[PDB]
Amino acid sequence: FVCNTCPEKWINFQRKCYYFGKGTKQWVHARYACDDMEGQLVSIHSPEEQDFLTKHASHTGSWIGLRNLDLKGEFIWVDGSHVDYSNWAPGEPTSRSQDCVMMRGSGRWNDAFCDRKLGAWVCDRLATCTP
Amino acid sequence: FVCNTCPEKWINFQRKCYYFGKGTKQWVHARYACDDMEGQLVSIHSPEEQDFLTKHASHTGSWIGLRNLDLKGEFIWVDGSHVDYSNWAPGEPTSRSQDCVMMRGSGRWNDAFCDRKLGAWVCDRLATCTPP
Amino acid sequence: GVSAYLSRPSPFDLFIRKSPTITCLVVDLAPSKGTVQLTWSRASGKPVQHSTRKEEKQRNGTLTVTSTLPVGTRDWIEGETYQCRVTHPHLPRALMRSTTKTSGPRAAPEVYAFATPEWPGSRDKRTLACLIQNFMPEDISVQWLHNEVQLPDARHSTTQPRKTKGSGFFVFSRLEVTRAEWEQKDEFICRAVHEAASPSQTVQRAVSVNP
Amino acid sequence: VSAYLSRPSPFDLFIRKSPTITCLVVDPSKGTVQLTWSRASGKPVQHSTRKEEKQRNGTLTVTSTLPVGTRDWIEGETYQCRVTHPHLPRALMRSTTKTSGPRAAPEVYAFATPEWPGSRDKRTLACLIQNFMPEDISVQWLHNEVQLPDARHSTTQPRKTKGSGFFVFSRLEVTRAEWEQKDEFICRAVHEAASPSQTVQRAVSVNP
Ligand SMILES: *[C@@H]1O[C@H](CO)[C@@H](O[C@@H]2O[C@H](CO)[C@@H](O[C@@H]3O[C@H](CO[C@H]4O[C@H](CO)[C@@H](O)[C@H](O)[C@@H]4O)[C@@H](O)[C@H](O[C@H]4O[C@H](CO)[C@@H](O)[C@H](O)[C@@H]4O)[C@@H]3O)[C@H](O)[C@H]2NC(C)=O)[C@H](O)[C@H]1NC(C)=O
Ligand SMILES: *[C@@H]1O[C@H](CO)[C@@H](O[C@@H]2O[C@H](CO)[C@@H](O[C@@H]3O[C@H](CO[C@H]4O[C@H](CO)[C@@H](O)[C@H](O)[C@@H]4O)[C@@H](O)[C@H](O[C@H]4O[C@H](CO)[C@@H](O)[C@H](O)[C@@H]4O)[C@@H]3O)[C@H](O)[C@H]2NC(C)=O)[C@H](O)[C@H]1NC(C)=O
Repeated sequence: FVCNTCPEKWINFQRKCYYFGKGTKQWVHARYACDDMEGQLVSIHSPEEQDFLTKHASHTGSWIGLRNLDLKGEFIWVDGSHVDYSNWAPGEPTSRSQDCVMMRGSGRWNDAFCDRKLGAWVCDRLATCTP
Repeated sequence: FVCNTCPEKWINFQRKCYYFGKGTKQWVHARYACDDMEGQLVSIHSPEEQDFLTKHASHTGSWIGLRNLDLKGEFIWVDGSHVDYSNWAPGEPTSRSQDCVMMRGSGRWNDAFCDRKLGAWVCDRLATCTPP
Repeated sequence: GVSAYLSRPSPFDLFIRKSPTITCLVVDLAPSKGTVQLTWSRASGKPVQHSTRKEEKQRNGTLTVTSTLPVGTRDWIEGETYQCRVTHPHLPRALMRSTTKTSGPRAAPEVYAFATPEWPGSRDKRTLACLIQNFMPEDISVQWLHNEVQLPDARHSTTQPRKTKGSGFFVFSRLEVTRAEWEQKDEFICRAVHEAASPSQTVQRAVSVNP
Repeated sequence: VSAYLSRPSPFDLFIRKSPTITCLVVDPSKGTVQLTWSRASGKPVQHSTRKEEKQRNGTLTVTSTLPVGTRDWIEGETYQCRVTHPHLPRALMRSTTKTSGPRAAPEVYAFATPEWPGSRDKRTLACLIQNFMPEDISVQWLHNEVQLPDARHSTTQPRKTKGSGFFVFSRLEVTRAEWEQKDEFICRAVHEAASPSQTVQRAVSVNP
């Protein structure tokens, strides 16, 4: 069984498939948009996955699936898994507040306010297997 | 020298002159009305003075010149003089609001709120003397 | 005349109880026939959970109607905007109110509890005061405890959040206590639930009547 | 457009002996927002000071401060304020007079906060003034027997108690140089029913 089949307007990479959406949306509105497309906000756990995303991501700025429940204090992905691999920008994670994570055109991660309106977001779902 | 001459609509008694006004007015508005008539709110210092007032006062209720600066808490007349003679009603002076003084139809004094609207007030001024 | 107000959920209901609720209060100073009608909508366009409408006629002669809408814990914290449309038949314009999470800097609150001495004529009753200061944003939950169990909300009075000389906010809490209360247990806890409070959104201080 | 008419502070009424009532009108097109002053008596009024300032949010704020008589206010005189504007449809009227009802002396209690980590050279002083009626009260802070500026402290709005009285809280931040000079801070309260001479005060000390 091979996992490579992916839907229309989505791009394949490894055991996942990825969608790169365009339009003015907040972090929460991007999360709802991913659920509407039968997926969730992108979760990065390997440097190979990050490298693929940088090649297709918006040069302006994109939203990712990393956040904190505020009750926790530590960053936890939308799927539930903890942070094992971290590609933070110099000085990040910023403690200006004490928040959400966005991906720059360079591929580095930076802390941003949830109400901030970005023109890009990345959706992710598991790739369907072939007999 | 004799002090008995008094103006029109005013009544004479001893060395003073007295006016008995009719109309809806608060304690402060009665005080201003007294000044407008070249007098001041009534000041009682003798039982003879009180006896004359009861005979001419309104049966409903009238305003007098007794008050307190709030800073004192002590009752002092509008002219400035202290209380020597007291004709308070049973229980009065009350400490309900811990106020101003009004005269009943009976002649006795009772505490009342300043904003209370009464239909009567008493003005008083020194009677003009006549040549010897 | 008419006015509409839309509230945010209390940090106790948001962080501790894990069931947050937002209330839309509409004070109709000239009640009339028909009804007001309170529409609920999200900025996303997604459906809303069932709201509880509560209409009471006050002693002054005004109708007070409150619609308490339940919201998602993760949905509120993540920055979802909740809108409320109010449409009276005796009104030209439809009043719209919108509320969302206050996105800005964070500061942990500083709790200080105090006990008043015995005043002449007041022996069987004493007053307990609490100062909860330097915290941001303004949203805070102030609670009083006796025998490790919470005291009713009507028993105490908490001030509106006012800005401090620095950057934070300050709130005062007043709780009157009976002789039977301090004699059973001479300890009164003042709890404070806040967004930035650590650990687990709780900052509290104990106080005693004559220790 | 909204209009508000205030009462004088017990400090200006009882201590300073020069009370003043302010009419605040929060609007701003042709800002000829005239403020007429009149007594219920009809007697003339003393000269009012008009103060118009344009706020950062884009609204014009105009205040008219009218001086009133100490004996005239206490005795129950009603002071009226007529507000007129060209774009306004009907003239707004506001009236204020002395709150005539029961009296209660305030209960003053002062407190000092302990040292908080990161806050050594600065401490916070709190004071609770309770069980007084009517709601009008003047709260002041003193150091070295002389009064401190009003901007230095913050006093809460009068809220009702569980009984009959009212309560107010006062917050004052103090520097290290202040307590080291003299370790005594007085909390003065000026109220209608306060005895003797409208003054009720309590002293507090940073680490006594
Ligand atoms: C007839 O009598 C009734 C009372 O019986 C009066 O009704 C009150 O009216 C005022 C003003 O309209 C109401 O005050 C407002 O309350 C809002 C909500 O407060 C609480 O709401 C819930 C409690 O269920 C809590 O979750 C929440 O945390 C609050 O504790 C506030 O949001 C309002 O504030 C806004 O307006 C003020 C200015 O008015 C601004 O300064 C603020 O910044 C803010 O924008 C406001 O304080 C009050 O709640 C009403 N009482 C009741 C019981 O409903 C009538 O007004 C009165 N009629 C007349 C003619 O006087
Ligand atoms: C643009 O920004 C400005 C501020 O820069 C805002 O203006 C404020 O507006 C509010 C509401 O209109 C004003 O609040 C009112 O203040 C009155 C007076 O308070 C003090 O007045 C003098 C100080 O000079 C003192 O002598 C006095 O003791 C007070 O300390 C109050 O009387 C008002 O309260 C009335 O309503 C409440 C219910 O809401 C009742 O409980 C009261 O009994 C009373 O009837 C009120 O609180 C405030 O003063 C204004 N600020 C300034 C600096 O003028 C604008 O509103 C803002 N624009 C927008 C669109 O938000």
